[PDB]
Amino acid sequence: APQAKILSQAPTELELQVAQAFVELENSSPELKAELRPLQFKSIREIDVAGGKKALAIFVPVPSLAGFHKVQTKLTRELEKKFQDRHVIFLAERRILPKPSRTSRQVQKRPRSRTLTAVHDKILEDLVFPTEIVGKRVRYLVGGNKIQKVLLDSKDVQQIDYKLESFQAVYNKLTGKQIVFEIPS
RNA sequence: GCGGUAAUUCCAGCUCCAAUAGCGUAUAUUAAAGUUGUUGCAGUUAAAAAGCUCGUAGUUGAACUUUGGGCCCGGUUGGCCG
Repeated sequence: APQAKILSQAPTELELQVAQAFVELENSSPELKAELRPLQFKSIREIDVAGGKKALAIFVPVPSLAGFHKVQTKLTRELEKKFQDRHVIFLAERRILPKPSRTSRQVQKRPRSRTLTAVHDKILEDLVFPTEIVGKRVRYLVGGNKIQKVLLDSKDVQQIDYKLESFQAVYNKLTGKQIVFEIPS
C-alpha cells in the first residue's frame, strides 16, 4: 500500500487521490519513480482562486524540499493536468515558534530561522518556487493597510503566469497580507 | 552728563511730578540675565577651536526576531455580478 504510506498520515480523500497520482507517476516508472518514492508530503489545503479555479497547497516536512525542488515542474504539470480546475503548488511546513515575552518564556532560545518573518519570506520563495525574486517592495497605504510587491525575473514566468492571483489569495489566506507580483522588462 | 556770566540739573524762592504715614539712602540678593545658557548662549573677524595626531576612563553608538474578547467606523484590493 503506497497510498497512505506516502503522506505519512491517514486522511484524506484529497491527499489519497494525490498519493495515487504519485503512485501512477511512480509507475512511469524509471527516472520519475527513482526520485518520487522518497518524496512524501504531509497535508493538502484546497482553497479558492479569485477566478473560477481552486488552489492546492501541498505541505511538506522540509528535509524533502530538495528533491521536491528538483522536480516541481512535472508534479505541477501532471497534478494540474489530472486534477483540473486547480493551481497546484508545493510548500514546506515550517515551524513558527513564538516570540519570547515576560509571560511566555522558553529555553533553547529562538533562532531567526524559526522566526515568523523568515518563515513568511520563505513561503513566498516556495510559492514562486522557480523565478528568484528580484525585489520586494512594501507600500503602506493611507488606510493603514499594507501591500507587498514581489518583483520577479522575466525567466520562466510563463510556467506560472496564470497562478499569480491564486498565489496572492494563498498568501493572503495563510499569512494575512495583501500581495502583487511584477516583472520588470 | 550739568557747571568757565544771562546754568531747562548747583544754592535759595516760586511752580509742578511721584509715593504717601510712609519715603529715601547703603549693602547682599532676586527676575531683568537667553550676561552662565538642561529648556537656552557664543567661538572666521567682536573674548574664546588645543599646532596636529594616537589614546584609557567617560559620553555615545547601525538594522533585524507575531497579536486574544466583542461593537462601530471607514479604506483596498478581491471576487460575485457591468
